[PDB]
Amino acid sequence: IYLPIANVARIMKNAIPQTGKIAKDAKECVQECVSEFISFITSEASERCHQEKRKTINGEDILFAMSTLGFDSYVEPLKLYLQKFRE
Amino acid sequence: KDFRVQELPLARIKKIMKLDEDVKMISAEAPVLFAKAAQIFITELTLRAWIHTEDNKRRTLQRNDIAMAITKFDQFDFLIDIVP
Amino acid sequence: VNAKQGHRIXKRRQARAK
Ligand code: NA
Repeated sequence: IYLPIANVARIMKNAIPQTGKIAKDAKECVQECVSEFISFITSEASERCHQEKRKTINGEDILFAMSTLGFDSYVEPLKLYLQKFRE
Repeated sequence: KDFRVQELPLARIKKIMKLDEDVKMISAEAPVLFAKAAQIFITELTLRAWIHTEDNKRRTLQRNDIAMAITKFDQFDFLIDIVP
Repeated sequence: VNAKQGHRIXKRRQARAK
């Protein structure tokens, strides 16, 4: 299961210059990548929660899993997006 | 901006998370964080693929531009199996 | 291989096969 390709295409096209083009096969590929990004973080967060017999994956678990797996730079933006969101 | 991110289906994200064998309950916060994370990830992935698109003198970004970027960036090693 | 990711990557391979 994957995020809608329309959503993925719009983020990708913001990333590149106006002039540029993205082949559908490169969009399908980023689609797959994103699902794997999620599953890989989730898997780390989840293995941690089980060790400390915790039944919910919380946001802190995710954020710590990112940090640990070398996505530490994602942490302040995510936190701020949370603040902003449910402010 | 952030609003593009608000359009991302949280249910779809919860459904992916739930594939994991050791995940029963998930806090609401989680899919939200992933929504934004998804945006940051896609952006950096494509910027980095774009380098290879241009080195090859094309204006079209292709699956092998992605594949090259995964190999030149240690943060994308978890993708080795996805993009051979 | 990224040393931070390596163990998680080995596990995920097991999970996806299943
Ligand atoms: Na690597």
